[PDB]
Amino acid sequence: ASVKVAVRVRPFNSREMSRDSKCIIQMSGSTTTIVNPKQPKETPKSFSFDYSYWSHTSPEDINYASQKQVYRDIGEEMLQHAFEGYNVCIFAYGQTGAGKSYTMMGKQEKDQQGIIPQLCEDLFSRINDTTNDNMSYSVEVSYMEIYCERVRDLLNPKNKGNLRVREHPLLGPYVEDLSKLAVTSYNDIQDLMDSGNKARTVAATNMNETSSRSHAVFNIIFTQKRHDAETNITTEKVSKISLVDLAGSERADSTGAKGTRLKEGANINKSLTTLGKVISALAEMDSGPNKNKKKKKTDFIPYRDSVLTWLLRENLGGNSRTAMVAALSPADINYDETLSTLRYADRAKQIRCNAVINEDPNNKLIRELKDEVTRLRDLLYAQGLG
Amino acid sequence: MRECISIHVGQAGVQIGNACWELYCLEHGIQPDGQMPSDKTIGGGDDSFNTFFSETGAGKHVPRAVFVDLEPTVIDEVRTGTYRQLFHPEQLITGKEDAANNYARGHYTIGKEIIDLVLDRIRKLADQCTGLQGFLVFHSFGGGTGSGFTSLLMERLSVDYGKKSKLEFSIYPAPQVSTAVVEPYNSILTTHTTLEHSDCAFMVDNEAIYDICRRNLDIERPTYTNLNRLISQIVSSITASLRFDGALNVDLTEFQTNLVPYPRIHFPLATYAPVISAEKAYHEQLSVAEITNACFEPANQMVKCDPRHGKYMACCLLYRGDVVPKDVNAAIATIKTKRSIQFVDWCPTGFKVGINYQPPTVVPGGDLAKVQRAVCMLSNTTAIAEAWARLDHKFDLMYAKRAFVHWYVGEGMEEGEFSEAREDMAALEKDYEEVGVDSVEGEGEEEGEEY
Amino acid sequence: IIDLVLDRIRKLADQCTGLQGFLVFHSFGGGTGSGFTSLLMERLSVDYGKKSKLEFSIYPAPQVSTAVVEPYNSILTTHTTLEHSDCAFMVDNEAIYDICRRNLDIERPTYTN
Amino acid sequence: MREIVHIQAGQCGNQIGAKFWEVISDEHGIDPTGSYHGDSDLQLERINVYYNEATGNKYVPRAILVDLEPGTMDSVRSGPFGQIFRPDNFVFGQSGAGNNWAKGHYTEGAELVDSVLDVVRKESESCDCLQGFQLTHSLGGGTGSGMGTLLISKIREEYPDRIMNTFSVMPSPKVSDTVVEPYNATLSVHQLVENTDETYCIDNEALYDICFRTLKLTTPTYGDLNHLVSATMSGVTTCLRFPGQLNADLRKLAVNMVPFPRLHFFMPGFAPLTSRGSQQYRALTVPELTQQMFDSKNMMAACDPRHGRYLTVAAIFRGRMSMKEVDEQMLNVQNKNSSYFVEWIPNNVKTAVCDIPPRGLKMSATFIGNSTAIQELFKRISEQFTAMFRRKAFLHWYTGEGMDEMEFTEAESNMNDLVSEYQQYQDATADE
Ligand SMILES: CC(=O)O[C@H]1C(=O)[C@@]2(C)[C@H]([C@H](OC(=O)c3ccccc3)[C@]3(O)C[C@H](OC(=O)[C@H](O)[C@@H](NC(=O)c4ccccc4)c4ccccc4)C(C)=C1C3(C)C)[C@]1(OC(C)=O)CO[C@@H]1C[C@@H]2O
Ligand SMILES: Nc1nc2c(ncn2[C@@H]2O[C@H](COP(=O)(O)OP(=O)(O)OP(=O)(O)O)[C@@H](O)[C@H]2O)c(=O)[nH]1
Ligand SMILES: Nc1ncnc2c1ncn2[C@@H]1O[C@H](COP(=O)(O)OP(=O)(O)NP(=O)(O)O)[C@@H](O)[C@H]1O
Ligand SMILES: Nc1nc2c(ncn2[C@@H]2O[C@H](COP(=O)(O)OP(=O)(O)O)[C@@H](O)[C@H]2O)c(=O)[nH]1
Ligand SMILES: [Mg+2]
Ligand SMILES: [Mg+2]
Repeated sequence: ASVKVAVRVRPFNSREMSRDSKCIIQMSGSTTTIVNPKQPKETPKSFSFDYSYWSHTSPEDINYASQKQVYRDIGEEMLQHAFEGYNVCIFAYGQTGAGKSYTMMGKQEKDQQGIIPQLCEDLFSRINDTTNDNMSYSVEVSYMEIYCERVRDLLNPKNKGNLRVREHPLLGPYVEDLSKLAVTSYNDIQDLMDSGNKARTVAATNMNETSSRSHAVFNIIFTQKRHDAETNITTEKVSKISLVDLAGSERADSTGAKGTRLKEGANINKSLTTLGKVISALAEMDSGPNKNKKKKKTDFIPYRDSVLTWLLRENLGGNSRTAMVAALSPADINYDETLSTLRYADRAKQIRCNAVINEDPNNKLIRELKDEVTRLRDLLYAQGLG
Repeated sequence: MRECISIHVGQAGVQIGNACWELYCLEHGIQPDGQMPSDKTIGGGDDSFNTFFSETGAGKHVPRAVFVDLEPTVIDEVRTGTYRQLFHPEQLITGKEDAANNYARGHYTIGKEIIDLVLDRIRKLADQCTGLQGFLVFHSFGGGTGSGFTSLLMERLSVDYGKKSKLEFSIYPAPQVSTAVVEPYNSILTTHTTLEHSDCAFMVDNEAIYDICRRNLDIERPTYTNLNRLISQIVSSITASLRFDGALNVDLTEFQTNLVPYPRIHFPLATYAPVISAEKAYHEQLSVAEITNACFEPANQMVKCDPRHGKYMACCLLYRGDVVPKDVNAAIATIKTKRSIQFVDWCPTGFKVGINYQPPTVVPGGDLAKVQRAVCMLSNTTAIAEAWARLDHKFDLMYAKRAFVHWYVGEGMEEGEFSEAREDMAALEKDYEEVGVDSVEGEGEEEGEEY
Repeated sequence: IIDLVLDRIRKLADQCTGLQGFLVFHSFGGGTGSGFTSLLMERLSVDYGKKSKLEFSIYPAPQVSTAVVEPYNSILTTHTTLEHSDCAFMVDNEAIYDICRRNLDIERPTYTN
Repeated sequence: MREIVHIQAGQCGNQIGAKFWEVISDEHGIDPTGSYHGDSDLQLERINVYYNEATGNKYVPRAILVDLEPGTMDSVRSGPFGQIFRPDNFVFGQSGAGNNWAKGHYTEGAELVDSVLDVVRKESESCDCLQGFQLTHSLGGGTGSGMGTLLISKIREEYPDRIMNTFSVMPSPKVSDTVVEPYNATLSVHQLVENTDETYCIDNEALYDICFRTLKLTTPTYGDLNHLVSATMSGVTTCLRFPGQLNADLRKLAVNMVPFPRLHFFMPGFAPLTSRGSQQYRALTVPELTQQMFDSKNMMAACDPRHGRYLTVAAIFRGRMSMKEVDEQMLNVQNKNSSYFVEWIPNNVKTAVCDIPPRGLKMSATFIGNSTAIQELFKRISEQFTAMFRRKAFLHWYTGEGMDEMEFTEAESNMNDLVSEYQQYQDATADE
């Protein structure tokens, strides 16, 4: 499968309406056109994405996309894939002050909520109606941040330290001593989410009054149990939903950072540069081994250059179904940044993935052999030998 | 303060201790009466090395040794001999009969009422110590005391102290020559304790030492004094690394870390290379290569077993004297290219190397020449299984008819214990046969996915 | 240190009557010769404005150079040496080495020449 | 003013450090008692890089000596320059690591690391403007590997913006001295690849080869190897202490040598080396220094550069010389050996020149290469590691101290990924 790609253009902020307020984003269907404000003669370069959302004009019906529209397009499908037994991921991307935090979290005190609220709402619903005597469900929640290449836990704030990142030989990278908690109702995950959002590090800059200072990962471990007398698969599916809110790239001149803010921006830009390098390469290699021919000699994707790409090794490639939501600003002054996001989004369209359903390998072999026995028995019986 | 506590049990232990303490007293400049004139003449120094000797206020040096026996004879020979004023008067000798070549008599019946005193005095010696490193236990397989009482003492020490290393030097029964009709019973009984409660057991065989004395030192009629002196030289070579300076020092923990792959395989062989007479010390260079090669010669081994019938799992070479690293490296490289010396494929490195500046000393009235260089090799290998298997056969030949068994049951054992010990021995032997096997061909059977 | 540098420049300029211009000596390919030159030229253009500003800079040579990261430092200086300077004179080490070797008959010249 | 804190761990680290302080004290004209008895006025101009001043017009090195076996410390105190060090910086305990990485890292070193960090903080808080640290240790041992890695991790946690140098002696293929070198080397490299800015690889095999083949010595001891290493350490940081026609700080070397963060393992070298009897025949000049610089047999890591390509190299010269000759010679070395340099880095040779040579020489120079051939060394360790981890040869000693197979597997995976990353740029083509 391929990485799903959604782009979303936002309205003006105070900074842009105070200064020049000319838009450069135009959009139609699933096509997004950028126009260079410095070169009106040049071609209006256009990009094709799997989804495109226009939140510039609130009351208009001209392809306006509220929070719900984005959710029904992306998150509902990803939760359906989660019930199918697949690990899924949705991660935000773009520059500072574009909409990552809003899209993933939104404002709780409104009818305008983020992907994570509506996803957990719909999940709690679906487990509630589909509960049965034999069918049962369990869900656990965790929430971590990467501040200065140091992993911190959000749910439990008293930890006050940097956890250790380990590598399971089969399951890949993980975080040790991560306070995964069991929840039973939507009020519980709401309380956890509010505590986590209060725990995150946020500082005010010129580009954004509440600019994020750390990448954030919200992990939901979901398990379906189907117990019956005969041999029905017990604790069959175990899926992981990974909802990732990245901090945005910054420029020191426009941001006005000094001291700690500038160092935070430098670390954020380092992590984002490593992420961009990894995205470009997963892309080229896949596309090649895919189009080129099929040598598959050797391609090295630098996952280890940063902790962010290290933790998300399985989501950016390998065993996961992943979606990339890019945020875009309309202002002309931000043009050189916005195009860059779009360019990387285009490369994200090329990346592929290889996800498969989880099970006990002994039970996997037993089921496969039983199916082979059944097929051979049917073949022999049809031909008069069995 | 790299301090060690020596324990000598039985006749063989006490006599080896006499040789060892003669050597230690001569190395450090200590007189038989405990005084050291070197410090008085010089005015002070570190020559009262705390590894073996404890210094009192008056300038006397009392050894950190514990002698134990059930016969008054062997230690009454020491209480009235040359070294009567060196040892503390408390010598832990039960004024009763002896174990009588009986494991049961020394473990269950008479080993009690002497064990408590022994552990009390060991506690007193250990309390005086700072940074105690381990114990060195000298005893003999095939004897009553040296097997049974050593078993009991090792069990109690492992209960009390726990983490301290316990090295063991012991005299294994020979293939052909023997001094008792009931050696195999005692050896097979005490293997069950030395396997669990020790950390590293060095075994020596008297037939091998007699052959070395006949061939190298040209002694036609040796006695136990010569064998004890050789064993003393070996123990001094082992312990020199924590008494004198050197280019590379090897402590007692590095020993166990490098020579013991698995917990149940801690039975290495020991050899000493420049064993030569004074007359033949001339006409010979005695370089590093010569002694390193002589360590690997089967004729020079101290246990009657051929290393060519097995595989080397670890080697530790301890050099003394005018030795430099480059010759050691050249010798190791030369040895690695010989086809007759085989190493297990799961140990590519193989060698541990230690160097000490202090050359070996000469005991007056001895038989070893004065040399500038020396090496002691310790080799954990699989050939040792042969040395056990013979004994097992002997045990069977007596246990099919239950000969000499009623003496053991009369002293507080039951029959089944014998069987238990024998079974343990088989398991240990099996383990050796499993660790010398080459790794299965391309250990992950085979492999080679796409690209 | 930029504020201190500008304070000293202001003190010198106040003493000067009919100041004609600035002569800025720096080097592409170095961290300070690029970054500090950019900062100083920006602040000088903001402060003084109409006074002339000449640059005598050492451009990287086509073949020989003394650092791996010279192209980045030289390219990133383009905005400042294009926008804020009035006339920039560029010199190359290789050319001067050849001139010394051929004209002055100096076989092994050093930076003093 | 840029100033360095120096840390020594284990026997090898302590001995190399002692020889290094002897060399540096000779260079600055420092008496073994601490007094200054030099001639040139430029020796004291930058004495504060390595030395603190003391009330009697004395100078005390900014050194921290660390071990778990007391004996090595004694060998430092009872020596030619034992009294120069202040006794408060001799940090040690008892019950040494015993060649066990677990004891050095987890069990024993965990208690002494607090004291060592206290002394490090005391030395660093008095610094006017700290530049970085440098640690000397042996990867193939016990306390050296474990406590060096632990100290490196703690310091990088405390001082993230500073430079962390490291001079490591790592295991050789032929010359082996302990049985469990691969385990310690693998875990140490797993730590170093994460928590270090520069790491200079040193191999005893290469140093013995230099002594036998170039210097023509017949009986080389550890003193001569320490001599070569200490010459390299002084050559690295010459430019912080003396003026020159073209300076080169540690940060300049780090920037110009490290293209990507994980590739910072360097091959060191020194020139000239004349064998005390052939110097009367060889004329000393920049071409001869350059010829001996890039020669395969002169490298200190026992990795042939002709089996890979040079990602980057750096040459620091000392002496009065012409810059035209230096630049021309480096350019010639690039073009003539066109197949041993990558094609996506134009001018991948860094150059520095310092005016003041060593005391007894008219010219000198040092070499810091960064090439893919180093991967060979790692591959070797990995092979041996597998040969002992498939059967669990000695694992119980390590698992008794509070470790598990997970750490071994992840360290092996990290080393293999590092090897692959170096191998990515080794083969030709790629281009533009
Ligand atoms: C005629 C003369 O002076 O003889 C030379 C000499 O013969 C040679 C061979 C010297 C000599 O070095 C050796 O023989 C040697 C032996 C083993 C290992 C290393 C060296 C010399 O010993 C070494 C000594 O070098 C120095 O003094 C440097 O300053 C050196 N410092 C020390 O070696 C030193 C020794 C004791 C205490 C403190 C410092 C140094 C080098 C680089 C950076 C800093 C310092 C010199 C000039 C010589 C002798 C005396 C024979 C060489 O020394 C070095 C490494 O610089 C080895 O090749 C060079 C070049 C010289 O031609
Ligand atoms: N190498 C060596 N072996 C000895 C020496 N003395 C005794 N042995 C061996 O010890 C074995 C007998 O065991 P002993 O040590 O005599 O047992 P014990 O100490 O007398 O204990 P009891 O039997 O109860 O008196 C014999 O087979 C001897 O070969 C000695 O001085 N040197
Ligand atoms: N589609 C949208 N419709 C309406 N408002 C939006 C939209 N996207 C973003 N905004 C608002 O515009 C601002 C920018 O969004 P925000 O989520 O803060 O960007 P951000 O990248 O998460 N901040 P930062 O941490 O610095 O990267 C916020 O006030 C959002 O509420
Ligand atoms: N160059 C050099 N190497 C040494 C010296 N001493 C020991 N080594 C090397 O260090 C290794 C042993 O490591 P060691 O110092 O004992 O580690 P430690 O026990 O933690 O201090 C051996 O492989 C030796 O080659 C020395 O003086 N010089
Ligand atoms: Mg944000
Ligand atoms: Mg007796």
